[PDB]
Amino acid sequence: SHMIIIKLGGSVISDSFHRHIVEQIAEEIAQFYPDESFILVHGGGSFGHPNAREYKITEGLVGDVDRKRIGFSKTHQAMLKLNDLIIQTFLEKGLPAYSVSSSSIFLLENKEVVYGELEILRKLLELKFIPVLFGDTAIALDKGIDILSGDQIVSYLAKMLKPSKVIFLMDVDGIYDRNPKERDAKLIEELNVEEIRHLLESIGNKLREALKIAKHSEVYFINGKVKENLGKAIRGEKVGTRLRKLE
Amino acid sequence: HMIIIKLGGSVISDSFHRHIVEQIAEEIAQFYPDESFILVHGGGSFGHPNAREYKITEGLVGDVDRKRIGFSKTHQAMLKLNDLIIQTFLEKGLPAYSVSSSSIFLLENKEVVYGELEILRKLLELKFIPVLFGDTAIALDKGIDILSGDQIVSYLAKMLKPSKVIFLMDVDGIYDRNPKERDAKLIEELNVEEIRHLLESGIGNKLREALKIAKHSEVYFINGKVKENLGKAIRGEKVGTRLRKLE
Ligand SMILES: Nc1ncnc2c1ncn2[C@@H]1O[C@H](COP(=O)(O)OP(=O)(O)OP(=O)(O)O)[C@@H](O)[C@H]1O
Ligand SMILES: Nc1ncnc2c1ncn2[C@@H]1O[C@H](COP(=O)(O)OP(=O)(O)O)[C@@H](O)[C@H]1O
Ligand SMILES: C/C=C(\C)COP(=O)(O)O
Ligand SMILES: C/C=C(\C)COP(=O)(O)O
Repeated sequence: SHMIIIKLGGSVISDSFHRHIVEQIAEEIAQFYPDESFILVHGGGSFGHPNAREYKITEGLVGDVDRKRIGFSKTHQAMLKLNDLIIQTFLEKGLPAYSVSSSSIFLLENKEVVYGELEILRKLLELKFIPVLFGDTAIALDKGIDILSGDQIVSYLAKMLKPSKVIFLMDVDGIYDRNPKERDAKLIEELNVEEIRHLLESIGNKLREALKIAKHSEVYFINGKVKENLGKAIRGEKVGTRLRKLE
Repeated sequence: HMIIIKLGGSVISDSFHRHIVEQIAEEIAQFYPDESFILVHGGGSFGHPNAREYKITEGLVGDVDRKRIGFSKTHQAMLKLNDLIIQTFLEKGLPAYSVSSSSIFLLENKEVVYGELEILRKLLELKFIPVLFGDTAIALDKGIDILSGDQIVSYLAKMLKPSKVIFLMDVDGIYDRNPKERDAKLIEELNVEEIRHLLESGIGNKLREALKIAKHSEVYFINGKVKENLGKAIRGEKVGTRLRKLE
């Protein structure tokens, strides 16, 4: 199954669009298209988080339900705008990135995907297309509405489609000790389960979802600012933090 | 209890006629939330100039890479038009939500042979107004194709079985011949025999799809550029062309 999932962070695409960044990921992906299939998932940044926390989407369909539904739709549109920005950046570089609305195929419960539709994603990957999903608002079976993050989408896609690897693009070089902003913090080039539990005792949700994904595919945590990193993660070279498939 | 409203391409656009969209929004607001509504708006002056250029109807033939690029660009333009329509609906207080047609529907022979409607069902249950659009689509036979709103509403009528399906067109309804031709008379009560005659001698596609929708729901053909025409069509009053449910 020649397929790799790539999670674009929210801080590597915005804070304002980072066009040169997305150009770099597109240039790096063009090295393997179309022999290797690729799925991308991008989060919020100056688009999704403002409207998501302004209308209290995570609160659910409680209180003023009409305003909550209106803000639900508004946040969906605001995320579609940034998705269009990314799609145009990918199309200018010759990559046939196709937008797939996350809220149109996924249903939520306990901030997790309990219902999904993936035949369209398979048909896109088969026809040498590159699907682009996003952390979105979503319908939740428990609290009416919720915020479906990109990590949960990646987890569901890893459990179902079973990619060869999942590569997270973060602002730091990878999984560090304590906090990367500290003066002393060594990069974990080889991350395992016990280390993940150690850091979880004290990100956080990302490491939980990574522990879940490692059951199906390898996981990479690489710095998205460096262009050559992604390729090194696709070819399997030593870069950033690597969590091998569980045995 | 559910009403499927199809918005014609020559109605909403051809360029964007925002005033008539506000008019339609008020018309539906006169009934929300006593009834559930599914909107389907055509291509208009957004998806037509792209699909007619890139020849998406020809399929994945010739320059397949350029065809994929045009696929994605057409989807993005349709998303832009859908964003305009949904913002217009949101300003009127109605909670309209975007549903990408290419994310849940698969095509073969210009017809939906695979669909996903659970998210649509949950949206209708939570008092939302799902808005779909004539969109690019993955065709199982020719790779890529153009899924029109008529096929969308046909599949949705076969599946969800709404109470009635109202087509907003540039004309007052179905005429015994071309409305451009003089002495044109508007058919008040439409039946299968007149449809057979009009087909045996665009509009023909809409008649073909209405013949299939009539087995599940009552069809209306009214002028979209006239406000009250919608309400009279929802209240079952005499307006435009009326196609009773088959028996
Ligand atoms: N041990 C650690 N390893 C890695 N990052 C750490 C660690 N401790 C703290 N951090 C901080 O966690 C932050 C990671 O941000 P976060 O997990 O919220 O994701 P993001 O960039 O917002 O996007 P996304 O969730 O879409 O990937 C960084 O700013 C980093 O400094
Ligand atoms: N017998 C007829 N009755 C009414 N309109 C007709 C007839 N024959 C042709 N037309 C015209 O043909 C056009 C077909 O447009 P159509 O494909 O329905 O647009 P859309 O795809 O946006 O719904 C209509 O604008 C209509 O004016
Ligand atoms: C609108 C969705 C948001 C802000 C969450 O997505 P994430 O950044 O967790 O991928
Ligand atoms: C790009 C979508 C198209 C061309 C379909 O438009 P409709 O027939 O629904 O008006």
